[PDB]
Amino acid sequence: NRPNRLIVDEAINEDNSVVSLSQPKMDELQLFRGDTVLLKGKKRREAVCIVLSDDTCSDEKIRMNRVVRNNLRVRLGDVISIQPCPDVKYGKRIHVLPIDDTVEGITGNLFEVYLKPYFLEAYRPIRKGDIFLVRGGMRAVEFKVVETDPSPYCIVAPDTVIHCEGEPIKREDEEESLNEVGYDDIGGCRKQLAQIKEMVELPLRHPALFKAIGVKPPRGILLYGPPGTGKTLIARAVANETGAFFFLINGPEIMSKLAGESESNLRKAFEEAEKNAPAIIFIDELDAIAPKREKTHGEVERRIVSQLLTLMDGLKQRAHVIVMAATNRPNSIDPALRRFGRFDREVDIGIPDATGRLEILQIHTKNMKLADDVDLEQVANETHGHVGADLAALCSEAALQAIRKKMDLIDLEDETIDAEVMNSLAVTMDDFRWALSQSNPSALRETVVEVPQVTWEDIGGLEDVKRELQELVQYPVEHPDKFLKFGMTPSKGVLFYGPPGCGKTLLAKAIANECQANFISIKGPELLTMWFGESEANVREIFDKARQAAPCVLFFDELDSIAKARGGNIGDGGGAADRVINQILTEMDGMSTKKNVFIIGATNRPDIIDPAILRPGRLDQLIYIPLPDEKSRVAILKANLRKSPVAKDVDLEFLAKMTNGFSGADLTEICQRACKLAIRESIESEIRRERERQTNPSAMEVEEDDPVPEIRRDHFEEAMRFARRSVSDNDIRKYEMFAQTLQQSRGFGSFRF
Amino acid sequence: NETHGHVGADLAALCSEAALQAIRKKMDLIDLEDETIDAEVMNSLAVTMDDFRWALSQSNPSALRETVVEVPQVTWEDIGGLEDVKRELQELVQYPVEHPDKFLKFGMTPSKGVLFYGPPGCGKTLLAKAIANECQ
Repeated sequence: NRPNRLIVDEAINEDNSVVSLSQPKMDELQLFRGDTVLLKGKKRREAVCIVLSDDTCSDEKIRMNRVVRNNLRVRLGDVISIQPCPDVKYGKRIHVLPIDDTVEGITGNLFEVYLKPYFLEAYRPIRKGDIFLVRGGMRAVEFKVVETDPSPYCIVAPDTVIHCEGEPIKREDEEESLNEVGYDDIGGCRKQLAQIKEMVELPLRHPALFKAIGVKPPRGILLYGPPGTGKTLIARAVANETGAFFFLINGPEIMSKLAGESESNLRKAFEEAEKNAPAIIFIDELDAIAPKREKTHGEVERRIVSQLLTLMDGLKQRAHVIVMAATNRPNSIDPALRRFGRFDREVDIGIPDATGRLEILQIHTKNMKLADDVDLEQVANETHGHVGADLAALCSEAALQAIRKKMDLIDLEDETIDAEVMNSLAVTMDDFRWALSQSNPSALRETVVEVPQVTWEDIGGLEDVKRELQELVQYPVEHPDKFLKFGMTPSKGVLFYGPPGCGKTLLAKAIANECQANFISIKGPELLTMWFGESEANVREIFDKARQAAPCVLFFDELDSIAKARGGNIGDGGGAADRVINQILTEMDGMSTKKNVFIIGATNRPDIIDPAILRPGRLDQLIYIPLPDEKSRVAILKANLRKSPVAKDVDLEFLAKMTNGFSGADLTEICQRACKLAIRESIESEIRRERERQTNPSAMEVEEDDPVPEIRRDHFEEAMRFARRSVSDNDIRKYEMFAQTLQQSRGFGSFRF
Repeated sequence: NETHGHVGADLAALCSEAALQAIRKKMDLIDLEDETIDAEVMNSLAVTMDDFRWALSQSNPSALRETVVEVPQVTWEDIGGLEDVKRELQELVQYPVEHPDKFLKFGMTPSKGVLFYGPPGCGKTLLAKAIANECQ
């Protein structure tokens, strides 16, 4: 975004040999094909190379050394104010760094031969930190000094042979240095983190501007409180991106086996960092002395807090450094730092977003090539339930799945490193899908576990209800903007009814199984702490975990059997249940995002319903009490048979006719009874055949040893005769109560104007 | 196959207990043997399915060991009548041993349990104890 920023594309060579400086580049700047150019490179990449001006072949935009820029992590398009670097002059005997990786492949004293070829007419870019084509001893002898403050290259007489370092530099250190934590990994918080970084940088890059503002510059910046995503990543990326001696703090450093040694040491470290330079204060474990010793009885902790405040306050507190408020929990933190001056500044908070997660997912994927035909960004957007910071774990899972696939498809095969196994982990969404099936959000995983179930499509009935639930899930997922465009908001919650849990719990389980996003179920048992004053705390913690779990589906047990706040009595369970209902309504009301809101509860007793929950905002969709209709009974029977070996001798039409509105659980029980009868018959036949002779062909066909491989119509009739009904006059009364609740909340008439 | 209740370190402790029971029997079946400790006799002791079964009956799962404490239970032979009920209980027990086959054939899960709505106060604890003794 600067005039000194031409459009630097990759040069015709990955080195600086075929650079194409534009005619405008060669004109506005003294950009010769063979002139030393002090260009700009990222992560402190001092470029003093001689980039060619191949505007004759094509007077296109700037062409930059691809390999050199990649090794120097340079920005192809940055404002490379490429000026002459004749001022930087090298010494006659400088500490030239002979790399062991450079000699790892070079034959003999090829270092001396290359130096002779490099001392005069080096025929390569004159810089440091980039990828320069250096050939010697039939190998890449990049035995160059990492950098020299004056003239990183030979800017002295060609015969000024710098005294090469005796030790050979191993490739492991070079790899570790190259894999630095750049500001690229600092994405996502491109608003808050960007603002904080700009505040820090302007103070460092234009402190005169801050002084000339007339107002004093900010004395510091307290960092955002990250919710466990790992703020060390941001801190390390900033410290690498920053030229300040960021004194790293540590919780262990706060421990002193002596008297006041930790506080004195911390003060000494702060003083040393300040006197050192306009350094930084990498305040790690920022949530250690959190409460400002308000309720804390620890005098040593109190003394530490006092020393910390004295460092953060008092005379000359505003040094040329600032600390990072990497808060694990801001509620633990106390106001003794929350003031701009009580700490570096007023701190922000950090949290993950799924839309930006694809960008974070993009970075994680770009870290290591692992797929070609995989729409990884598309799937990652399709998987918005990802925990965000767990995107690294998800990538590791995809890598592990691909590694298992390849390493099982072959032997160890270390020598025959397959190109598919060498270049990437996969080339398609096979590994990604394996991970996604395997992967799940770690926070909820530690919070809760689950049992498997069949899909919502794998179960039948309530097609309108299932379609409505799916549409409700998809609407925010698919076109939340359309609802914003409609100028309306999504619905909060639903209520489920029917028979007395005749698969209603099963229906909820199947819906959760088919659920695209996260779905947390609840049971009434995890409610009350024996120690009083904590059960309501447990409810609050559960609600907070749910809120942090957004977008997730909030499922629970039958609320009529869980919390009958206006269903049990006006007076609740010793105030504990009252506070639980108050939090739930406060979960149902107040002011919150509620990205994915759901409500699962069976009409065990419609009178056990709490009216506060019954209202909208607490429950939108009503618990429609269905029963197995004759057609519905036939559908349920067909669905149950679908997973079973049924026989044509059994007539589902006669089964439905005999059903006369029997429970689906009753049908399942009848199926189980018939299966048990058939299994007993088969076992008895096998035993009889075995006992027929000491040498007899016992049960030559087990499915034929069963009355049929499929079920026996005789067994079905026997089970039916051994079965009872499910419709009750008490069930009639419960249905009547539900119908009274409905018709009471039902207005007679079409209401069409 | 019988030891379907205990597992892991419980199974290892059960094996140690079976060895201890067999050794105690053999040493009791012999004298102190402090003068001629026949290593052939010790090897022949080995382990008896009798000794192993005696320990296994003596043994129990560690979780139940802190949970329940059984009392004597008469066998289903001592149980009188309820022939259909006994058959149903036996079928339920056998369901554990071959239910893989049943699920493979039909694909139907078994029932959990039955409410023994017996005669009022006729004594169902007798039935429960008989089942527990017959329980595997």
